[PDB]
Amino acid sequence: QPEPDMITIFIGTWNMGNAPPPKKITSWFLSKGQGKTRDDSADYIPHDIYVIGTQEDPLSEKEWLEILKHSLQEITSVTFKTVAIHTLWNIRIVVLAKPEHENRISHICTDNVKTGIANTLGNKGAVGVSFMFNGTSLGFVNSHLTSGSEKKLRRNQNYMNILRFLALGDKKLSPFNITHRFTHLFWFGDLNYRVDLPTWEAETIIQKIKQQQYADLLSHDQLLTERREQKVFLHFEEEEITFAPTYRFERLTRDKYAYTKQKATGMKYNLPSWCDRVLWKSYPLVHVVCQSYGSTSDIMTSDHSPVFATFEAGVTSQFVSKNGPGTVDSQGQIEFLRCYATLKTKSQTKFYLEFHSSCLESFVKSQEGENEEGSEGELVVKFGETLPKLKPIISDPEYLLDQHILISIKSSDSDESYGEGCIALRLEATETQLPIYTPLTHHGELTGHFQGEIKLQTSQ
Ligand SMILES: CC(=O)c1cccc(NC(=O)N2CCOCC2)c1
Repeated sequence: QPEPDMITIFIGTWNMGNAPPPKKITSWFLSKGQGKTRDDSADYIPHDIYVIGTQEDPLSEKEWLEILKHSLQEITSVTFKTVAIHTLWNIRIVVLAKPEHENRISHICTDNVKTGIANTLGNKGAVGVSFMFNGTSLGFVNSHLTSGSEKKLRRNQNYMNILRFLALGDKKLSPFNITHRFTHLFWFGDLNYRVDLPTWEAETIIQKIKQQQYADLLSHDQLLTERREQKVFLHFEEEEITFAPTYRFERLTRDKYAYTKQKATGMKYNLPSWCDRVLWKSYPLVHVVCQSYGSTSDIMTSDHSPVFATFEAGVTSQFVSKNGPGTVDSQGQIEFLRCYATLKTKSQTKFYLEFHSSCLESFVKSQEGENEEGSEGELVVKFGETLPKLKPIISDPEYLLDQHILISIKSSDSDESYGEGCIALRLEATETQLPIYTPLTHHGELTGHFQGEIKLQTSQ
């Protein structure tokens, strides 16, 4: 029975509004309703992994697991295995997989982050799950960010706290936050970003939604605008939104948006908004294709509609050779030529690099680089031809060309990372000098760039 080189992943996010779900929620797992929907001809084909994020979830873990498993069994005639479930307050993540994957899944991690301080600490935050699927690392984050149209900056702060403090994936990757630890990272939830238009335009907005004319609304969506200005979710992707705003509905219909200020809303307007989102970030040159992104039309217990997204995602096998794992394969090497980091820092310490990769027995520290002044104020750290030759565990090009090198640039004075990035080994050529490049981030904000050349030797 061969190992897969692709899987499909279902991501669901639903703010349940503290209400039990209706008896049938299968449309959610089938990607049926509005937006980019799944073809009917696929309805019986199970996804490999289903990741369900809820917010304002009033159910016990047991109650929700029973509904989810019975839903999937009805659709697919497959009894899914529970990979992980984790709850913070009323924020929950469930991971289910086909039974055939049980012995492909390992290193399961769960964590949560509570956002805010005092007043603002007690119901918002995130839960997450990570695991290995054969040779591929997968991370999943369900966040419920701060509400309210005038709190986009708070949401952005909530995002940075979650990606700094959520402890998922390989703890040996110590310089790297969750935005660098996984082959594929999916981040979803009630992100709570709003359509920033004047209150007086509420009925105009509703009109536009009835005509399925979303362009002049999406141009004011705070998540799209904040992302464009590099304030949040830097280097993440989102599929085009082609479904109506998923908030705020009158319960038990979808015919009405309930936007007017009420005591129950803290006297805040809730203009129709795309609160409920799925984003992702995958390592460079790894296959990831969104095959659905939409909302259900027939699940009406909440003031939010469920959102679905599905993905084709490239995966690799758990590779064994005669040599690695357990030794190096002298027929393999990774060399770096003419490399330099450009950093936004005003500081003047020496810097060194760390190279981390599951193709190495352990991480590699470089010598200190040579600091120069850039012509526009910048710090340029030159490594020239000084970087160590990296010794992969396996030389087979079928393995090595699918790997990635994480790079941290660290202060000699403090050993703190000033920037993290990732280089793909999916090169156009081996035994050939080729340009490489990554942006560098720290706490998910841009801090610089790393560029140079690579020369990869495989056994072929
Ligand atoms: C740089 C930047 O972030 C940017 C800039 C312009 C447009 C978009 N569009 C999206 O992000 N979309 C399309 C609509 O539905 C969600 C995803 C993004």
